[PDB]
Amino acid sequence: MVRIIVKNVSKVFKKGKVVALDNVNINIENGERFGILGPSGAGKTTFMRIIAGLDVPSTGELYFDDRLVASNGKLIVPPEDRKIGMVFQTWALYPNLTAFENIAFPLTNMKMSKEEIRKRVEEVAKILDIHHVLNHFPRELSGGQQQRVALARALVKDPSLLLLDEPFSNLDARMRDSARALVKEVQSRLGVTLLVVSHDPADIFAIADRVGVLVKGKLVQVGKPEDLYDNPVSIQVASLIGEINELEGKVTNEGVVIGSLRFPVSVSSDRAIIGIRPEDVKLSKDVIKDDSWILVGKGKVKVIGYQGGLFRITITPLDSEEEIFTYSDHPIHSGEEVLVYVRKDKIKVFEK
Repeated sequence: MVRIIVKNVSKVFKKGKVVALDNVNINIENGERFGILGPSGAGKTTFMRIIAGLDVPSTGELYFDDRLVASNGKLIVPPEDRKIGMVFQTWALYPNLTAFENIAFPLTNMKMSKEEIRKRVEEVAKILDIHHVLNHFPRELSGGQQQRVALARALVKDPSLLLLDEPFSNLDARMRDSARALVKEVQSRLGVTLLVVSHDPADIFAIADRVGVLVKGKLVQVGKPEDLYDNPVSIQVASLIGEINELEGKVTNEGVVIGSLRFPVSVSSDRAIIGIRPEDVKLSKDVIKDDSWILVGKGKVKVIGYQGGLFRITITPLDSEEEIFTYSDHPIHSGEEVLVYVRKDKIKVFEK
């Protein structure tokens, strides 16, 4: 319901010495679910605070539709005038207000009578299915209920933009899937534009349709999650979006050579980085007659681990110390030589 134009946005701290965000350009479309993925300190919360209007770009401009909301150190349109709903790191509910009072809070100075407030709150509470615990204080609410109350509070003024800052923390864990589904259900019901920032790729895969990856304040890649996953711009982005094996080798004619292993790819460099995800490696004692799998050579199991009912097998190429791990329900033991197969079109290669 709102289009966000982020234009040449930068943010500095410490008198210009620290650049938290560097020349960020993004156009987020109306109703798009957009995610930002990056490691702690990449500048995620800074970006979010700027979209929220809690801070401003040091240089550059920010537009909501055609409205200039912030510009070069100046807050033009404040948070309360931006039609935003916010769910941050916690459900930051007021501990001493009932769920009803929490949801009613943002309507305090909206020129609404008591009955008008009551009706809006109950209506939103019913849609989020917490109408029945409106008299509970937050502490008496389950995790699922708290989420719903915090969302209700964020949606009580009918925003066109929902902002989520690491809403599924390292808390939850067995409840994260439910919370993700709720967010998505809410977004599709309302058509709101949505921005979620997180360091966890799982949040992004579950919610975002397009994702930007932030590294040290710079947006290094933007695309669909599947696109970052299969076609990462660098090994750092490759590993941020999911598990991957990183190997160093020599660019020798017929591919990249790493000990007894040869990868049918190349780069205009002397040495190269090979990225190959665990699901794209298969170990075998005999030939694989499959045009999907490609033989890259022989290897030897270095060590084996086990978890989630699955074996984690680590091999190295002959005469090499570089390791490749992969998962299987079939264990192969230390010292055993094997054939290493990979999905041809799944090999990633970068200049060293």
